[PDB]
Amino acid sequence: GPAVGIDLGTTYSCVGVFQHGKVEIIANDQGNRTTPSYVAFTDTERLIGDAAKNQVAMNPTNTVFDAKRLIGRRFDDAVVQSDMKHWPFMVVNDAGRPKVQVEYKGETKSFYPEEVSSMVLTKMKEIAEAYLGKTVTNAVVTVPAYFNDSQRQATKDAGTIAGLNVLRIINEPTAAAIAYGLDKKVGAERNVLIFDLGGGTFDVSILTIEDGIFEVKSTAGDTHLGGEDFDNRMVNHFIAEFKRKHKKDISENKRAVRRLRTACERAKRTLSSSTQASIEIDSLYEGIDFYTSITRARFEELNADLFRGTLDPVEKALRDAKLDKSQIHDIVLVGGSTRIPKIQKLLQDFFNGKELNKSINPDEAVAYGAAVQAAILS
Amino acid sequence: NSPQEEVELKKLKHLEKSVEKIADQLEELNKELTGIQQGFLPKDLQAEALCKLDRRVKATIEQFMKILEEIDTLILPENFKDSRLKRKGLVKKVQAFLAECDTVEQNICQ
Ligand SMILES: Nc1nccc2ccccc12
Repeated sequence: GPAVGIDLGTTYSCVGVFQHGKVEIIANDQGNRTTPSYVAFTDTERLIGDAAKNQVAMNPTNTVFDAKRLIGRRFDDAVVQSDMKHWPFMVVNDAGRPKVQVEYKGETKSFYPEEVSSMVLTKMKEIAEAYLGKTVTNAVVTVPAYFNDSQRQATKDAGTIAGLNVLRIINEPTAAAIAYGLDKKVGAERNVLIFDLGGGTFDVSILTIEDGIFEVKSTAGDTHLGGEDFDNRMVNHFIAEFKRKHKKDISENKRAVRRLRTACERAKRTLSSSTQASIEIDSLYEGIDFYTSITRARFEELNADLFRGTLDPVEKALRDAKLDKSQIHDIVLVGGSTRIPKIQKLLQDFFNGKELNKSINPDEAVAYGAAVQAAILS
Repeated sequence: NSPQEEVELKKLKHLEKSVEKIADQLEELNKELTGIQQGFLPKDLQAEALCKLDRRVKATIEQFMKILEEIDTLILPENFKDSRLKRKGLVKKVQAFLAECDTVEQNICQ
């Protein structure tokens, strides 16, 4: 078959194929255009993707994720030790290198971060072969622009273990820029800002595109800021609301909190197309039916500091790239969270009314560009 | 009795159908829980036999939770009374099964 483009994301991975003069984003066995970067180990089987995530509440200690936060890193890395606090699975030292420790088929087994990412890449290869009805070997794999030599080689090895002929390792902001054909655009050098808010992380990059050649001028952003923070502020709002309305604290009923969280996650998404969102959760806590609403205006107020805080790395990137905000030729939006109208408004207001590149699905933009590069390299 | 209500009532019939399928698994686990308690297995072996049912009880809990999350997506207006009654009774049934699921958890891996 042909060459494919893979976005190997922290939480969700995405695969694309360029065909009939357009990039097609390949859906998985469960019909999803993004596959969770999850690997579960059980008494009888090893699960990858959606199957692995569907049983995460059943087998937390043996379901691995966030391997991208560990890939090509040392065990004593500041990033490694600080993220270990939040993982239900074990991260162990193996002569300076981190390994993930799990119980698999009754025995204690350890795996390197790239061995886990290779299981995730084998899945994306399979996903592409299941759609195309052809064998897939050639692939373009994306990595963030701040990834070092070790982090890049680890990702390259994850493709090698997965049985892929990695045509190129390219930067995620470069891929997003290729998706909008900012490198085909005529004229002098183009200074492009990439605003990546999605996949549990935030990354602002400044590129230079001169006659097809890309140059990374600066990288900024919060590593642990995403959609989950915007959900929390809605969950807190509702727990406080249920307290005022019924004088009950639902915060200790795990199932009730999960029911509110799932409804909040959906209500957030609705507020990108609608101005109002409605929630109806029967017998939420102690037989009390929770019938409520949340306006776009309210959601924006609850996340006001967080949304504004996305401009700090935009300013820090400009300072480091030695450029004025007026000197930016293009702004690209990537990651599910850029869908929020307030995030788009604040960034457009900052850039004195400049139109953002937002037509291509923000979740799929990096895979789109990777799929173009895979077809270019072939 | 609006036609648009039949769309919502059909969704609830499919959700109710799926609940019966999970309720059948809970009943089989109950037959195995009672099966070990009043069985031929030795005292020490029983503790292991009971705890081996832990993956399935958590699987049954998760499925009932995913059903609730789906019922929680439905927006049933005040006029749709028959749909709000079906949604209340199904949520109450799933929550009574979840209490039975918790009872099984209390009797295993102790
Ligand atoms: N509206 C919105 N905000 C954040 C993430 C999203 C992901 C998918 C659809 C909509 C989303």
